[PDB]
Amino acid sequence: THLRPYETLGAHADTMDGVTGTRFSVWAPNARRVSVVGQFNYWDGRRHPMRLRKESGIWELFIPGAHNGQLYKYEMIDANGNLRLKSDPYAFEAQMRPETASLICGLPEKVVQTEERKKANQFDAPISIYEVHLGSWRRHTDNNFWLSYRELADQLVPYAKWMGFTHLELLPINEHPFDGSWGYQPTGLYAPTRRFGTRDDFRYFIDAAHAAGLNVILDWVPGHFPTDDFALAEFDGTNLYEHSTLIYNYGRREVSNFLVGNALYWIERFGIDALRVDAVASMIYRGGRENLEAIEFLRNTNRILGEQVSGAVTMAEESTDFPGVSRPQDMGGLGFWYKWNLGWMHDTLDYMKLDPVYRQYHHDKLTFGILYNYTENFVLPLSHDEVVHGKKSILDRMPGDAWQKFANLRAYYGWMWAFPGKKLLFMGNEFAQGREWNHDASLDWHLLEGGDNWHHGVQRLVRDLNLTYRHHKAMHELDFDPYGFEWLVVDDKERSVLIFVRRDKEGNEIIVASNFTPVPRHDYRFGINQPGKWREILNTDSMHYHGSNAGNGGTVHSDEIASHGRQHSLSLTLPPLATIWLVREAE
Repeated sequence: THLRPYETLGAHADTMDGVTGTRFSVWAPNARRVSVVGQFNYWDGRRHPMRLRKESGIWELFIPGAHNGQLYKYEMIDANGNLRLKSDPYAFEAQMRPETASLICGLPEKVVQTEERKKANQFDAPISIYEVHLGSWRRHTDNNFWLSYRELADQLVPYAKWMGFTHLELLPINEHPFDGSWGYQPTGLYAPTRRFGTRDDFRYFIDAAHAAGLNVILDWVPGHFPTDDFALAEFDGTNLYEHSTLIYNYGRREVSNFLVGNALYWIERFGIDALRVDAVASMIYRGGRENLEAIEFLRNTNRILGEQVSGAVTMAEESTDFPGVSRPQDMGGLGFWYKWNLGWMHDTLDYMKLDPVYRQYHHDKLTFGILYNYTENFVLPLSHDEVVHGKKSILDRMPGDAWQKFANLRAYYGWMWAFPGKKLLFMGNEFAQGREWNHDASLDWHLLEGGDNWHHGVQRLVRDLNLTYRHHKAMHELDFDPYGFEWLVVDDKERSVLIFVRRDKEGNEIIVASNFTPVPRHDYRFGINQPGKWREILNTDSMHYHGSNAGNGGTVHSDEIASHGRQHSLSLTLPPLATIWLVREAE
């Protein structure tokens, strides 16, 4: 039960032979006197003293007439004689602002993983993630109030579903004190933020997401140690959870049990399908420089969180290029199923910013990603971190006038959805919000008001990308197998045209062609592998999406004309600032 401390620690309802109440448990080994304060005790630690246990440093005391709903805390004297109040680190629901108090309640029943939810996480499944920050996706009209978990369930889920995303990724719902930290500075690792309702309201939200066919990825912050409200620092009087700014002591058994246990809690008690660790670099460093303790924690978490609940997966964002981040432990280390391709994002965004005319000298920004795509199982991401603090919105990075800005954006999205790697896109990007993300406001849905505009067209493209991406195995079955990708034209630098093929296990391929200048290319010939009839299945230049509606009109047959070292080629019209996808038509 070291794996599941939360199943015995904290506050749970019991029965001392006909007598019911809730049993408390806290791990403050040193301490020096610890009592249960709360509504039940009229808040008097001088009435319910807990009985220690040196064998496990765990204190405990059963209290009859101590039912759920009752608020409470802990009263103790530091191992150094200091009187203090502590919020149960294993609080499953907490009262943040109001003086900070834990809430008695059970453990959410228990969610069994379905065969379908597991399969959605697999390396050969189409995985398109909609990243959201629950306190700023949408706000109530006049009030400017937060939607609840129930409302979000009624609105965010169906929306994510309709838009074609396979996963919903929530920035930290950990109970945290400041909106502005986005949830990466917690105070309650086991309690869903109260800003949107109850822990049961939240459970409902995940349930709703699954009933809609969506897997939920929860941002997990085992790398951010509580730095607020003296939440975890110098517990029991001494550096209980952290080392002697502040950082966890992953070496300390119980501390690791707390974290590993918390990752098991979310998945089993709430049904979460995946956990994502951020800033793994800051965990593995700051081995000469390597915090070999944390590096060992992650490996174990993934090993355990791989034996205990197979089906769930883990992903991580690692700034440096730590080797094998998403590779087997019995080799590289860490062992995350997936890793965020920050490098790809930096290269492709650096390229889209370029003046179309200068893109011939940085062609390598789009072709490089391929050389190291087989080193990690990547997730191409366009997240919240890239549209804040002056980085701008993705749309604003695009060059040129209106039409050109959107066309660049759409062409980019077209490239992203076809490039090797799963996909992740933060809320607001789908409808090309112009302003940077503001966690303190709604998402500017106003741009999508009255009259079809460019924003509607971009939103229309994202959905089409998602639905086309899924459906065709070629675009998502072999992301991690070199057989799934091959260049048709990797060197047309002077015209900024790049063509490549995607291939599934069956050997069926889909042609991907991108033109990165506003110059339309007609009769553009290139070698192909499977001659016959080819038809566009996606064209970001479509009048739909507000493009100039240029392209190839329903079915172009290849010719036996050598090109690009190949026998047989196509010769197509490559729309300006746009990418198209073609599929072969059986005869």
